[PDB]
Order: sequence, then C-alpha cells, then structure tokens
Amino acid sequence: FVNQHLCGSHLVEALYLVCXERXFFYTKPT
Amino acid sequence: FVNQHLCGSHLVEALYLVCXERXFFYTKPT
Amino acid sequence: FVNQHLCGSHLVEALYLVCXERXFFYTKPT
Amino acid sequence: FVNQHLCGSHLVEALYLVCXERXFFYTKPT
Amino acid sequence: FVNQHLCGSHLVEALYLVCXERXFFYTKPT
Amino acid sequence: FVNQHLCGSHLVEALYLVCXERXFFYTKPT
Amino acid sequence: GIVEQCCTSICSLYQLENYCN
Amino acid sequence: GIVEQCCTSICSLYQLENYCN
Amino acid sequence: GIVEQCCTSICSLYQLENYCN
Amino acid sequence: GIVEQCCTSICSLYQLENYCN
Amino acid sequence: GIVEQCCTSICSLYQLENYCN
Amino acid sequence: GIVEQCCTSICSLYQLENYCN
Ligand SMILES: [Cl-]
Ligand SMILES: [Cl-]
Ligand SMILES: [Zn+2]
Ligand SMILES: [Zn+2]
Repeated sequence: FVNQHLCGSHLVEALYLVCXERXFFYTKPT
Repeated sequence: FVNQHLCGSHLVEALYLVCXERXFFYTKPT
Repeated sequence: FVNQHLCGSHLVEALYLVCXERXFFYTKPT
Repeated sequence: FVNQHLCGSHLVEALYLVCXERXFFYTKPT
Repeated sequence: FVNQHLCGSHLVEALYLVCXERXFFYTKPT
Repeated sequence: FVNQHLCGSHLVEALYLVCXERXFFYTKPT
Repeated sequence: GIVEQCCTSICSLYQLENYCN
Repeated sequence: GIVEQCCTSICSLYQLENYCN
Repeated sequence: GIVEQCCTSICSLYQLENYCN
Repeated sequence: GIVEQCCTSICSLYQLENYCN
Repeated sequence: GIVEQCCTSICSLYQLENYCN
Repeated sequence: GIVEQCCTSICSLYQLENYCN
C-alpha cells in the first residue's frame, strides 16, 4: 500500500505536466 | 517565464502530501 | 531493495516540506 | 524566498543521491 | 543563477513521461 | 505493475543531478 | 479511479489526459 | 490564486492546507 | 529508522515532524 | 535548442517526442 | 539497459556516474 | 549555507559533498 502512496506523488506530477492549463481534481483511494 | 510552471509542479506535490485523503482541485489560471 | 531507496527519496522531499525553518537531519538505513 | 525554497527541494534530493549511506544535514537559514 | 538547472530537472521528468518506451539522452548546453 | 516505470522517473532525475555539465544517456532498447 | 488504474498499470500521457480539466 | 501566493512567497503547511477540498 | 517506520506503513505529516531538527 | 526554448516558454508535450531515443 | 541494472537493485553514485559523460 | 552557496550558482557534485555527513 505504501507503494500506492509513492505512486500517488508520481501521478499528481505526471497529470500536472500533461494537463497544464486545464489541470485536474485529485482524490485519494481507500 | 516558466517560473510558475515549475512552481506548479511543486505545489501539486506539496498538496498531495498535505491534503492526504481529502484530495484537491488544481488549476493554472490563478 | 530499490523501493526502500526510492521511498527514501520521497521521505527526503516530504521532510523538506514539513521541517520548514527547523530544518532536518537525515541518515540512511543499512 | 520560494526561489531558495524551490531550489531547496532540488538540493535535498541531490544530497540524498550523492551522500549514500553517509546521509546528510539540511539547514534552513531563516 | 540556477534557473536553467532547476528548469532542466523538470524538463527531464517531462521528457520521461513522453519517451518512456523509447527513452532519451540529455545534454546541459543543448 | 508500475514499479520500474516509477523507478525510471527516479533514474532520469538522479542522472540529471549527478552528471551536471556532462549530461547523460538513459537507454532501454540497446 | 485514476490511482486504481494508473498504479497497477502504466498510464501513458494519452491515458492520463482522461483525468484532466 | 495559489501561484500568485505560494510561488512568489513560501506557503507553510498551514497555508497549503487551505487548498484541500 | 525512518525507512522502517515510514516506508513499511504510511507516516502522516505529524509523524514525519518527529524527524525534523 | 529545446532546453532554452522550453525554459523560456512552456513547451507542449508532443514536441518532446523528437528527443526520445 | 539502465533500467535492468538500476531498478533490479540499487545503483551506487558511481554506477550512475557511468551513464554520464 | 548550501542555499546561498548553491542556489546562487550551480553546485558541483563535490561542492555538494561538503554537506554530507
Ligand atoms: Cl517510487
Ligand atoms: Cl524550480
Ligand atoms: Zn517515487
Ligand atoms: Zn523545481
């Protein structure tokens, strides 16, 4: 699960780079 | 000029750690 | 293993963000 | 100074990778 | 100043998100 | 699995910080 | 969600665009 | 916005939290 | 170590504040 | 080149593929 | 390549240094 | 401090080592 937490950080950064202007809304899993 | 772009990348990472389960909405057009 | 090495880098950034002024001390496991 | 704050984030990461087992110390000079 | 250096550490991540399956090589004074 | 994909993100960043002026080459194919 | 899909299976930039805006 | 206030001046843990949904 | 305590299980910000100077 | 360009003004993902191995 | 060697086990500063110029 | 010395001018890998334990 700590794998899940590490992944998150990467996802948040990747999404940011991909979307830029549009940006997103993020939500943590159970 | 890319200052804000570079900073945004840090902010989304900082908020991922801060907001934990709560998550967040993020956008460029400050 | 690697993930320990990789998680270590995540702790370092997470510590940078929370220690604020106080700063921090960091020593890797064996 | 976010200039030094943002740069700090990158500095703590570089030390982690360069110091190895020896670890490191990070100070926030007010 | 380290404006280029900071920027470059993010660009690398951006180059990674695109290349992945194909990779890339980097040079400081492009 | 995303383990190696994430590990890649870390490798590209570390080679950037560690190599400085000498830049680097990240290879996967040959 | 995005974590469930992108943390078990790699999500290229093209897949990641689905969770934008 | 957030950039205007956290990129021109450091935001602490407390200020950042203001943006959690 | 912080690895054993914070990589095995997740550590909150309030727990990481333990490793601050 | 790409660096100065992408650090002076924000670059679109698509242009970066020209640099993949 | 660099993934096979440095993601199966940790590469030291020296090992990574081999990918520089 | 590292900041003054390293955010002013890019710090060499060995100049960064003067900050290792
Ligand atoms: Cl990771
Ligand atoms: Cl930056
Ligand atoms: Zn990671
Ligand atoms: Zn940065």
